[PDB]
Amino acid sequence: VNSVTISVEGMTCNSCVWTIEQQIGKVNGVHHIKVSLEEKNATIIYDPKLQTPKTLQEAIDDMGFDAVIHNIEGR
Amino acid sequence: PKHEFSVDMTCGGCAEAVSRVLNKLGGVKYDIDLPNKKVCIESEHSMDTLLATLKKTGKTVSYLGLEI
Ligand SMILES: [Cu+2]
Ligand SMILES: [Cu+2]
Ligand SMILES: [Pt+2]
Ligand SMILES: [Pt+2]
Repeated sequence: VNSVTISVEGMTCNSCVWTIEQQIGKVNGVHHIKVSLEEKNATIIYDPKLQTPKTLQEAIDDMGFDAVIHNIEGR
Repeated sequence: PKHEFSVDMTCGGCAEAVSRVLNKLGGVKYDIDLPNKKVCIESEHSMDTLLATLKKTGKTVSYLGLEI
């Protein structure tokens, strides 16, 4: 499993993080997601034969938050 | 045509997401009331797609009818 860091503009309060967190977590292949208001991003651990940094990016973008890929990490 | 939806909007950031999914569907002119948790869309798009657009927010939406 790999790790992507998508930066996210437009998170203001916790309802925002929660919303983003609780539905991108429902997504399959997503092992783990942790969204941060402070540096305004999400970190996702994920099963790579299920999702790609672009599929996860687009999932967030379709929610009305502007998501752009910052860091891919893996082996 | 002026349809009217209920969208649970907690924060101001929640309301910014509604105007984005709307702006990307295009061909709408909207006004989002954050206190009253309501959206009105004037659009030739079908009620069913305008509905479908607004639940991409993750927020529970619902159709109240027309104004118009
Ligand atoms: Cu918020
Ligand atoms: Cu919000
Ligand atoms: Pt808030
Ligand atoms: Pt109106």
